[PDB]
Amino acid sequence: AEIGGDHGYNATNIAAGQTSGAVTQIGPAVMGMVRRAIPNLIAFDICGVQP
Amino acid sequence: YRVYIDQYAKQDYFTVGYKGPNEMDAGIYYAPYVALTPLRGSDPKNFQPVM
Repeated sequence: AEIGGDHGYNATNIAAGQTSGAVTQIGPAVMGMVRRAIPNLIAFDICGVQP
Repeated sequence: YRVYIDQYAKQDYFTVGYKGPNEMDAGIYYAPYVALTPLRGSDPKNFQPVM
């Protein structure tokens, strides 16, 4: 008869693990990490180098 | 391009998207958690099955 319940679909409750049911969630798992991509260079064969 | 057909398109369009080699680099994520669980039972008053 115990209702597992649902979070409020509020970011705060989801992050904290607040559900409205019997059990309170530890934490919102881990799906991955997203990082900005590193751009490429135009190299330097378009002008002289002469180190 | 991998051209697909949205056969239930409402009027007319085309939508270009991206999908990299990675699963994090998607645009929109669809994360299955519980998948097509079958639940069966019977009603004792009539023994007929419910699925």
